[PDB]
Amino acid sequence: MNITVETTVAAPVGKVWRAYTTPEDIKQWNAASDDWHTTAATVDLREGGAFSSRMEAKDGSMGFDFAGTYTKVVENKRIEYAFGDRTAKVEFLEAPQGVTVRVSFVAETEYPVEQQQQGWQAILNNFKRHVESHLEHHHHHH
Repeated sequence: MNITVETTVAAPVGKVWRAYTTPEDIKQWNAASDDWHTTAATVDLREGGAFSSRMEAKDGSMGFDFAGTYTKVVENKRIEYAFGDRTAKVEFLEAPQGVTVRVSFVAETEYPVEQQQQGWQAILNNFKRHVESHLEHHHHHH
């Protein structure tokens, strides 16, 4: 069972790539909902590097650590990693309207597929907006 969740960000892949790899920005979007929030994020970007992001809920009970190893890293194109016993590949599809972040991951069948899918979809929605709100707009200057 493989779930594919995707969403198009109106920002260039150059920024999307770094927003998905920089721990400081990751902890800003690493949440399925506002009910969740990231306390800490350690991400080593390299083939053989590992990431561990701490997603905890503000309800006080729910909380877990999301850790995985980057087996294959293609800069500004595709991120193929294995998290625990599962594996997922994040592909950045370059569209004329922006970059479609396509995440195809292995999912259990004994677990509610919809729950897993919408969970990642919700995260993608948060990620999407974080990148699009990260787009600064001044009279150039910066």
